[PDB]
Amino acid sequence: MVQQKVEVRLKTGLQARPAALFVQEANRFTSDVFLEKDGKKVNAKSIMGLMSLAVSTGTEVTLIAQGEDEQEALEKLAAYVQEEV
Amino acid sequence: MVQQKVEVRLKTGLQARPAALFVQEANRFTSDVFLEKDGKKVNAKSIMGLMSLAVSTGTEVTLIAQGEDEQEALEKLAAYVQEEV
Repeated sequence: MVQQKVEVRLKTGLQARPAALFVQEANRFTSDVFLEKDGKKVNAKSIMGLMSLAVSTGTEVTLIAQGEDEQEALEKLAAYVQEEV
Repeated sequence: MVQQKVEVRLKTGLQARPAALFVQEANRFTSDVFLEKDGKKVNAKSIMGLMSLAVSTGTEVTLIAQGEDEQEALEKLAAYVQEEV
């Protein structure tokens, strides 16, 4: 019989489900999505593109949308990425 | 054409793959696994048990193993949960 306390350190990030919705909102777009962070860059709104890299608490991402349908960018992606209540 | 910077806030935690390995290591056990955190408690090493709740950076978990095969608890789970290099 034994018992000792420990700490957590496992990986941390956005599962594969959230990333699926990320593109869904853009699905109603018509411009172009581009996420730039830590000098790194991904194809755009690709699912595997994000799931490939990783982020942390406090981090940030540069969302760029050029066009008219860019609405979903500021409208949805902004409110969504902000988990507004 | 538009373009504005933003910040990340999406959810954060251990995907469903890591949790699958958590039990794998215990699969070679024979005692009992119990994780207690934030007064909360899960069946034990259940996959859906953890995926159900959530954790954060700096957080901790109380791993309890009572028995002889408790080796995997201190041996593997400790080194694993510590992501030792």
